[PDB]
Amino acid sequence: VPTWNGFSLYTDETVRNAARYAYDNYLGKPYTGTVEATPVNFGGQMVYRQHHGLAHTLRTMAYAEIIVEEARKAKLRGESLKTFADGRTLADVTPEELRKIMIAQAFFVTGRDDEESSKNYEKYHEQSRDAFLKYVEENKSTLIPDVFKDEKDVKFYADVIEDKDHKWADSPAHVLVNQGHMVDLVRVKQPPESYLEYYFSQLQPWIGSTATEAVFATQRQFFHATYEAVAGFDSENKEPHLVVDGLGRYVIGQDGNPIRELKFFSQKKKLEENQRYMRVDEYLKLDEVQKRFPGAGKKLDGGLPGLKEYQYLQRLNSINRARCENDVDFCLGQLQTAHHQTKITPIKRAFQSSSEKARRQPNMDEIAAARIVQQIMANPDCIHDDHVFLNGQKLEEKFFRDLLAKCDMAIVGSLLNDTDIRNIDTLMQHERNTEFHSTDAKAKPVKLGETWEKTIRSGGGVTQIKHDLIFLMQNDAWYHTRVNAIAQNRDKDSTFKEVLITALMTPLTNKSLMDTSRSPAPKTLFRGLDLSEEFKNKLINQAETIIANTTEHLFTDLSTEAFKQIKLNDFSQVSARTCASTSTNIEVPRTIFGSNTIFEILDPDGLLHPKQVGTHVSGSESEYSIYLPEDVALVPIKVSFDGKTGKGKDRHIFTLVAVKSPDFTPRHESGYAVGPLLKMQTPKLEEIQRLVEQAREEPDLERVFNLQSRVARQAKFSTESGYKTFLNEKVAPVLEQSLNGLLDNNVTILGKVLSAFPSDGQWSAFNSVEARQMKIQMDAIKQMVEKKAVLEGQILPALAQCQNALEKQNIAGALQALRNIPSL
Amino acid sequence: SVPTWNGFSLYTDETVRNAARYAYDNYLGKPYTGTVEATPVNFGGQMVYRQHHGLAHTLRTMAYAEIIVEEARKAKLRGESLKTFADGRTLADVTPEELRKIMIAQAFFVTGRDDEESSKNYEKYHEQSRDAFLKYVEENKSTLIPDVFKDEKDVKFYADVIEDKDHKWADSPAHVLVNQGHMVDLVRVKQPPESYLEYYFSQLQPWIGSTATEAVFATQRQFFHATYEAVAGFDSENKEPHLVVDGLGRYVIGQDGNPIREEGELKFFSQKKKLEENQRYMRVDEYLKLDEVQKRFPGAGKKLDGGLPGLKEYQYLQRLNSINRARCENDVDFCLGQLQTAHHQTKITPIKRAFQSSSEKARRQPNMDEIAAARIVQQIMANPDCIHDDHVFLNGQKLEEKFFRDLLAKCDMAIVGSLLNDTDIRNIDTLMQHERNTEFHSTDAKAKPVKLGETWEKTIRSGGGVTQIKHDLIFLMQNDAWYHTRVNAIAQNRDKDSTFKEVLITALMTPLTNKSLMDTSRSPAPKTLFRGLDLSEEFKNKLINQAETIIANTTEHLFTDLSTEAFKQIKLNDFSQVSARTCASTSTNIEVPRTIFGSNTIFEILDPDGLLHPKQVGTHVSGSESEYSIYLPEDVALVPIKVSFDGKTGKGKDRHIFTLVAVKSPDFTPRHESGYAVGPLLKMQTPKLEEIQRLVEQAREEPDLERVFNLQSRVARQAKFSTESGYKTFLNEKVAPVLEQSLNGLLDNNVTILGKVLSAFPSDGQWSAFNSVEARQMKIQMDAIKQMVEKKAVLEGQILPALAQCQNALEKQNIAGALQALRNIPSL
Amino acid sequence: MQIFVKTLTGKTITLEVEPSDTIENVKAKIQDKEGIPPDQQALIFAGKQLEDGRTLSDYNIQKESTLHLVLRLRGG
Amino acid sequence: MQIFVKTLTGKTITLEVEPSDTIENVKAKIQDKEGIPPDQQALIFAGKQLEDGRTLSDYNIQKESTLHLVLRLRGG
Ligand SMILES: NC(=O)c1ccc[n+]([C@@H]2O[C@H](COP(=O)([O-])OP(=O)(O)OC[C@H]3O[C@@H](n4cnc5c(N)ncnc54)[C@H](O)[C@@H]3O)[C@@H](O)[C@H]2O)c1
Ligand SMILES: NC(=O)c1ccc[n+]([C@@H]2O[C@H](COP(=O)([O-])OP(=O)(O)OC[C@H]3O[C@@H](n4cnc5c(N)ncnc54)[C@H](O)[C@@H]3O)[C@@H](O)[C@H]2O)c1
Ligand SMILES: Nc1ncnc2c1ncn2[C@@H]1O[C@H](COP(=O)(O)O)[C@@H](O)[C@H]1O
Ligand SMILES: Nc1ncnc2c1ncn2[C@@H]1O[C@H](COP(=O)(O)O)[C@@H](O)[C@H]1O
Repeated sequence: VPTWNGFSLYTDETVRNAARYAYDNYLGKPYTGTVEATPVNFGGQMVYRQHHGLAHTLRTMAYAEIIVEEARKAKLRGESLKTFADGRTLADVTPEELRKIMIAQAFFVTGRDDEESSKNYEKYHEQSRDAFLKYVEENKSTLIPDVFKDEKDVKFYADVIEDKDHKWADSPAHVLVNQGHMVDLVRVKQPPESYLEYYFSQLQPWIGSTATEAVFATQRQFFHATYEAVAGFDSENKEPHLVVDGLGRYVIGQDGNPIRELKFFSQKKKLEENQRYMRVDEYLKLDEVQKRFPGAGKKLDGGLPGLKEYQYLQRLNSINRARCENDVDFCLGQLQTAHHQTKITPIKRAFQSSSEKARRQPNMDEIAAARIVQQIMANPDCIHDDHVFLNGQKLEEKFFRDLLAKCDMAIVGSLLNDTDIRNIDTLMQHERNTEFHSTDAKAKPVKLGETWEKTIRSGGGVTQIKHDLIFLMQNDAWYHTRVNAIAQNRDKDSTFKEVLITALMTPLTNKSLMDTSRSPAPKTLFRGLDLSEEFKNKLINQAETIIANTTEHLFTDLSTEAFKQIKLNDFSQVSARTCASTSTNIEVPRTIFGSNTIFEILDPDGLLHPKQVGTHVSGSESEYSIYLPEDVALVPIKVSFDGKTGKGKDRHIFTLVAVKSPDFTPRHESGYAVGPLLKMQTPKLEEIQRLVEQAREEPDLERVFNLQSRVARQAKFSTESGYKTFLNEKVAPVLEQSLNGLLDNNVTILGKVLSAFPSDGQWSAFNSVEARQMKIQMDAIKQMVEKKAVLEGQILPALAQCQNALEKQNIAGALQALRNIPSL
Repeated sequence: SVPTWNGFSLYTDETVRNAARYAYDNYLGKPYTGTVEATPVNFGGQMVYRQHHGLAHTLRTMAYAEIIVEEARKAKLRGESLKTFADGRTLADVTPEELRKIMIAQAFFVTGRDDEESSKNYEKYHEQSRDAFLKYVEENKSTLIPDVFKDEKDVKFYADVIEDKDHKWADSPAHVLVNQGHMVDLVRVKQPPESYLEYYFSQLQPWIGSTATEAVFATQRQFFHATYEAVAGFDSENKEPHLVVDGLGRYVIGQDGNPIREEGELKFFSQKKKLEENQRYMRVDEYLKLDEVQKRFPGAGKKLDGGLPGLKEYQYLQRLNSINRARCENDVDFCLGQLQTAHHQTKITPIKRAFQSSSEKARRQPNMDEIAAARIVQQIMANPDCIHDDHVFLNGQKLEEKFFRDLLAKCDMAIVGSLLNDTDIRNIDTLMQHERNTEFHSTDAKAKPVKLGETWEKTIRSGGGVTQIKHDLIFLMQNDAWYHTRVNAIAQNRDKDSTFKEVLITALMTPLTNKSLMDTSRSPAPKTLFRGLDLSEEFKNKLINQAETIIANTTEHLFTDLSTEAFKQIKLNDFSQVSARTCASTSTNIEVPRTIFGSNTIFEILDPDGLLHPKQVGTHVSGSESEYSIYLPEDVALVPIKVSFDGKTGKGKDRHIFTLVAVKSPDFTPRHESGYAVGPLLKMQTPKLEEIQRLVEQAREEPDLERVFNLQSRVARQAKFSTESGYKTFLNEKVAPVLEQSLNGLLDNNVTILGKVLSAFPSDGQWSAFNSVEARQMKIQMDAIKQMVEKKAVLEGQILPALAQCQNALEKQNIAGALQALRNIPSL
Repeated sequence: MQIFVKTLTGKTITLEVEPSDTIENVKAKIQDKEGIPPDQQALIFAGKQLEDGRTLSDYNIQKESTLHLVLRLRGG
Repeated sequence: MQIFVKTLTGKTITLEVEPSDTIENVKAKIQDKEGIPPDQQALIFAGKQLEDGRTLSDYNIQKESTLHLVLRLRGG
């Protein structure tokens, strides 16, 4: 199956001119014959040829187009289509060949003088051929050979129009023109089931059942778009079956079964007792019919859903009907909108729907990541070359690539504030000489922080900073190429600082865009890429597989297969994870940057939330940034060859539709960001470990001994009597006791030797130099002993009791351990 | 060139005392048959016939001979040059045998007196004294000749000395000793004192030297006190007239104002001589200030108190009239006892003058490191699992060999033993079990190794209670040489090739043995002990030299204190160490070291001031070793006062007896750096505070924020569907806000938020309104959320700030604010 | 040597240069000919954006080559 | 062969022995003649204490040598 070139009934100029000429000179011209020569009227506008006029012709052309589309899809799925003499299938019809087909179709009915069917068939198609060749001759310049290769080409298609010998199945041209006109009949004819089943019989061999179902479903959408009534279909209808070839009937007679040679019966032949015609329902319940028609047991509603019978009939007599029958551009517009819609409704039929168009609210790890980015932003001193060191925890390259890979960085950006924006300048300071590397290895390294201050940053308030950041992204390829490559995890040889900067800047950039964009979101954007030939070929295969397994249907819903192949072949991630650059003007990616791949992104349901980049005066890039929501897929609906680049490479345009569904959500294990944040919130508690460090200080016994030795020198010869009775009995024993108390750290000894220390008035009894000197040293020893008995006898038992209450869930007793301290 | 004395003494030789007894029995104690002062007198009711020239006087003269020879020998050992006789000998060369003969002669020197006549009957009285001597020799010819006197011509030599025919008072050592022995006594009688003291000093001084002479006359005044004789003063500034004693004359100062000197030479003046007008006598004050007298007499400018120090003049006179005076004058044994005690004290008082004094006889109180060492010993004892082969590992510290050798070297292990208890004693059995096959080695290399613990269990230990253990330990010490020789060598830091375990056992069991001894000994401390040693000839001779230097540089004095030289020589030559640092074995019976063990060295250790604190070892039945153990105090030295040659051992080597006196002084204290034991104990007691560090480990545990966020989703999905009327308006109204606020509080660590959402959690009664399975499920979940919030609000909002402020208040020494921080915690 | 810079608005602007010229030079040229402030100019050749300071020869833009210029401004 | 053990109390004990006699045995002989239980006996020769188990010839005690005997008991 070859790749199409984007040729379409709705955009080719030659085919539209052919339709105008056919309309101008024939259709819409009062019938010169008898039968239904009388015009009819819609909303005040007159249509001369109601049934075989312009809308019918344009529909025939549209049917040929979708028949080729669905034929190609079916050959790509592996179906075996009916072959012609060449061995070709309808799938092998080329764009040029189809243009010739449709041009013939435009004249296929122009040769009618009235609406007579039974007779005048030969004559009317002779007149159609004469019209066709007149048109060819009068535009021979334009037409030949560019459209038609030569005069014999023209006679081939003229021969198909003449239809002398009814060679309906000779070639693709014969099949497409005749069955193109045939499919339109499936409107007027009652009863519906019989006719729909018959026309279905005749199309089915050439394109397959799936394709035929898609053709007739699209057909009813075309009827709606050109204001033609749409019948119902009832598998259980009890009217009699109509044998379409010969307008006959089937019977059963005596024998319970139906009469078989099935035996054809004319309607004029009247037969025996208790013999009756076969009904519609029993015809559709025969096995031969079920095996070739999936209509059994099914029913379809007539009219339009949501429309009252009065409202539907009112819409059918609108002036838009006459606009369709008289205005080529208007009718082609209607058909084009229907055709485009039939490529989207299967896609959304295949996945669960969502009523919320906005991004979800944050999950726990996005909140934690937002906090970690605010803290890094707040203190850039924590950024080293190797790793980030914040509140005693160490985050390396892997952690930040995990944030870029698992967090919605836009949702993260929605949790940052104007202070984080303002701190961009400080972080830049700190990274004044950090070198960024473009992904172009011939580009010089460019310091970051420096350049930011030198060339980018322009003063002002926070909004000005936001614009400056957005400008850095829009303008500095040495920055945005590294940043995008890292965010999408497709970078080579990046420094840690580059990874970190990307991790910090992606959410902050998203915040700047969200806060500053004022535009209502455009619904068509274009994104250009320069891909390798192999990668592009992979994307083409995946897109063609998705498209070939997305089909409309009447009776047999294959949504499950569309779901399966879309998840096998999705390439949404090529536009994900980063602030992706797009333009509303296809010429930005096609002509200015020379991309060989162009994504035409369609967002009719407004799910991409693009945001405006810079200003969009004439001559600007008309740039918007997309940060693809986690649950939106960009599903391909068309792949077209667009010519070649300035460098000679092939260029393709992928048309993608944004689709939001819980089915597209990724599954990520939680905790990657909450954990490190929790490690950061654990207290240093250094006053406690210095309480422990002072709780392990050895007592200064030397001081103690010194005082008792001095007490000894002065406690042996003092001519004054009471100073020595005081010295031996009241001071030396306290130094005894105390020295042993400190030595064994027995708190019982110390707690009561406290009471044995002499008072200041006891010491004041002696006014000598050494007596006061001693009282000061005794006081210091008393402070030592007391603090020691207080620590090991009161405070640390309290802290142990409190702790033991904490491991036992007894919080109130834990506080009681602190407040109800027992005295010594 | 001084031979070692053999222990001969006036106070222990039997021959000399027999001669004194005979002299008294026959002549001295008999009444005077002459005229002048023939009348007997009375002391306390007892009669003395010869008061001035009786028994006490004779015994004193002999005592003077002994001290004159002693000080002569000391003076030649110091390097002094003494006056020689014709043969070339000095008084220092007098032998014990010769001194015995001299003393026997001295005993009769006055027996021939008929009364106290001086000027008239000198020839007759000395002829009668000579006859008394020869009578005694004749009646005892059997015992005395030839063993004491070699023949009759020897005897006639000493009889000739007694006769004193030709006043040849300086012909021989016998002449000098007998005449000046009798002369030295002359002192008590004569006033003025200074003149007499100077003259006798001048006649002894050439023969023994000034140092020696000073020692003689000082000891002399001590003998006077011990025999109840009055002691005069001495005043260099006395203004009495000088008495020229040689001739009982005068020196005169004329009108001109100078002493009358001959053609120079002071010339003698009779006291009867006519005196020129305004001519005057030389006073004592002027005599002692002449240059010739100062060069030969150090009494100038000095003064001495009379009587006894500490005694009132009235009680001094009361003491002089005691009955003990008559005992001295009539009882040979009593008087020799008095003199012996005085003589012995004059060898101690110089020693104690040379060093700082000490008032307390007890061991000092424990220092820091002894207390710590005692604790480490109790801990090793209670938990012997800590003893390895190279070290002890106790409470996270590693004590190696030298730590325990440091304890052995720097601690008074007796003081340490005083800090142990009966359960450490009881724990000896456990220690011995742990050391069942630890092998001890005698210092005798011909002995085989013994296993310590095994021998303890199978041979030494006898059951019973603690006291029995103490006795068993003491018995191990007393009885097992493979143990005590190693232990002693290690304790004294003189061991070769000891194992770590031998050192440790020594360090542990020296204090434990001391405790056993102090706890069990009851005997009163003996004041003479004997310790025997088998020393090499090199080492013994070194000790002999050191002791003789010390003794020769310890002298009594009157005017010239040489204490500084005694201090210098004692500190150069002290060998107290060879008796230190261990539980040293001694006996009260000299025959134990001399005869049972055959020691060639015997220390006669004397402890008159009770400073050694010996303890009884074993039993003291007859035939036992009468053993006591001494652990020498750090500040007590055993100072030598005498060295005697005592004969030969059973193996033929020379045996010597060193007499040592224990002397306590701060000067003998050693200086040791503190901390050798205190340090490791303090490092053992640094507290492991695991309950505190698990309080902080609980303070750093992360809250389950994912659980609160998931719970918000469950409140939401359970909120979408109603159940109770109303239950989901309750969820939207009262629970989802609390979960939001809790999450926001936990996202930050704002304790204000968590503290107020704590009050915002709905009550149990509000939840009692709903009875669904999901309602009760959710109240369980909400309880868990509230517990989470509560632990963070209490720790971060109340407890941890309280501990931070408490810490800050103690780090500013504000203990009152420190407790204030814990008990004055405000509620949220 | 002469080169042409083409715009999105359609006009084709012709410039006189030689390879030793920088791009500072080229946007100054374009300003003199069209009144286009140089900080608004973004110049692209064969898909790559050209940087101030570096010369025309460095990017191998040779005679008769076509550069593309787009206006690029800060928002607000 | 005969040896004499001399005591502190003055007595001289004469024993007839043989060089291969142990010291246990010698103390047993002393017990038989003077009634002194061997557990109280401490025998010394030339300054050295003799140990049970070893023979008289082991200590080189020969004819008419003199040993010394002291009583040695535990306290209490
Ligand atoms: N349509 C557009 O691409 C477009 C539109 C308007 C403005 N711009 C401007 O272009 C610059 C940004 O250019 P950009 O967005 O083309 O660069 P961006 O970083 O996507 O990367 C450009 C090139 O990187 C490679 N690349 C990108 N994604 C890849 C993937 N998923 N797998 C493999 N290769 C991949 C391709 O070569 C791609 O052309 C800015 O000046 C921007 O304003 C571009
Ligand atoms: N030594 C005695 O007078 C004495 C008294 C009573 C009992 N004992 C008994 O003797 C045994 C104890 O014997 P000990 O006290 O001779 O053992 P010890 O360990 O004190 O000494 C044994 C030998 O070591 C040498 N020695 C000791 N100290 C020395 C030193 N400082 N420098 C050089 N050599 C030194 C000497 O040869 C000494 O005789 C026990 O049975 C004990 O009951 C001995
Ligand atoms: N089975 C068929 N296959 C192809 N074309 C058909 C078929 N039936 C009808 N047509 C086309 O429709 C016209 C027939 O209409 P009718 O004559 O009403 O059957 C013919 O002109 C054919 O062009
Ligand atoms: N200068 C002296 N040298 C030696 N002996 C003396 C001296 N003076 C006195 N004596 C002794 O004392 C006795 C004399 O007593 P008197 O005559 O009072 O001096 C004499 O026998 C001597 O034995």
